[PDB]
Amino acid sequence: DIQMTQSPSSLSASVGDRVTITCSASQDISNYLNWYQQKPGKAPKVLIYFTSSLHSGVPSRFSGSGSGTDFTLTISSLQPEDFATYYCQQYSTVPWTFGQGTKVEIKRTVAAPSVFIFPPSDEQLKSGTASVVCLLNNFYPREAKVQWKVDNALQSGNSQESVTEQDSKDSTYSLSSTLTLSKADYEKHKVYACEVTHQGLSSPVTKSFNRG
Amino acid sequence: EVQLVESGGGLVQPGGSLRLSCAASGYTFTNYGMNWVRQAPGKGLEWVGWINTYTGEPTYAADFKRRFTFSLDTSKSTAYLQMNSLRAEDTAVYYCAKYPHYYGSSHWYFDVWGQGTLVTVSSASTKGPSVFPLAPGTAALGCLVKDYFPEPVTVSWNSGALTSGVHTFPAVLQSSGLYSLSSVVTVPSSSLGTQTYICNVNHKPSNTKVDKKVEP
DNA sequence: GCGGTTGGTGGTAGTTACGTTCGC
Repeated sequence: DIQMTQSPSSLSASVGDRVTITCSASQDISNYLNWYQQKPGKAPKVLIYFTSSLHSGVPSRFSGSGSGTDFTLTISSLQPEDFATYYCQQYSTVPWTFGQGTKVEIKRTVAAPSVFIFPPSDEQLKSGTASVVCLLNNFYPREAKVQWKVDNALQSGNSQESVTEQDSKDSTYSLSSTLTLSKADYEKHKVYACEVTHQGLSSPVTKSFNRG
Repeated sequence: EVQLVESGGGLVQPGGSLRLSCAASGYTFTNYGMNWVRQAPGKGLEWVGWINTYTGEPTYAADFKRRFTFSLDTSKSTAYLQMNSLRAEDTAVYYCAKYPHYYGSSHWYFDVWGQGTLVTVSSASTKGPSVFPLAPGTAALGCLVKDYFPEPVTVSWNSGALTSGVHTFPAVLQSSGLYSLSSVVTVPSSSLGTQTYICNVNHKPSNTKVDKKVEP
């Protein structure tokens, strides 16, 4: 079976930049190579087929080239909506096979997160558990550090984070950090704080509340 | 319009069976093969195989023929993927896909795709989520969607009328083996007490529908 | 006019370039 390898596996580039993604086949595939674009929660969409043919409806900034075992997808002027995973696919020999995918992130200017903290609801507490939620809203770049301080003692390792996919319009991210305690454990502490470090912040931002 | 509509996805125990369907419309059904492609959560694309829709002849990749069967009902313009002896590693979104209107002279590519149907193979039991409010010139508010299985969950605000500033986070798998997520939105602090804010949570797998007023 | 987004007959085949179509 033909193994297809893309390079790079992930890249970041600015609006208007030229981006190239390479696809290498484990054997000669006779120009039978297609490119697809896949956005979060959508099926893949064909962009280029048969090496170099642009599909109807696809902007002319997308082009494809290659022969033998080496193929390239070029985006001549990257746009915010091009956030997506791109896949090459051979149809020389069954089974048809895809590359592993290349994730493309869109660079933008640094944007600090807006930080919010949420105490556990009475509804959850009545069931015997307490989730404290820290929200970091609309920031770039993606790297952010969240520390949890409960009466000044660090509990960061007990929390779980989730990050949104990059926004296809404004190229920002949002992040949640959730620290879940038993009702009993929650009630033995007073001050709950999340402290946020990000490139957009000259010093850490802390949001906190006092239990009850 | 050419469309492919899939159905039949759901939660099934290891060793169990599921039949997926791919209903085609808006073209001559027997002029195009039907292809099946799957994608494991957060993973790449894998071609399962295809079937010639006139001859009914299937071609399977790798070892899928042991456990999977492609079939047709041309009177319904529908292709089927029957899956038997399902394993955990079969958890994936399953797509059907067809070649372009003109595919001659090697113009072969997946032109139109179904929307996908998620197959989850797990010994874990279905569980509906608990929905808790995340209480609030910009205020943030939200809903915590806690302790559910399997995927997926959908969240809307005010029955879809509120879209600006909405962020629904990807679920995280907890130690328990249950998923949890939050959905949040930003509003003017002035509107707290003015506008009612309701998050609408749908967890089809457990037939759970919950509307939750998020009050300050 | 001419390349796709289409129509229609035949048919064991990606079947596929054609015409009756569609759209710049």
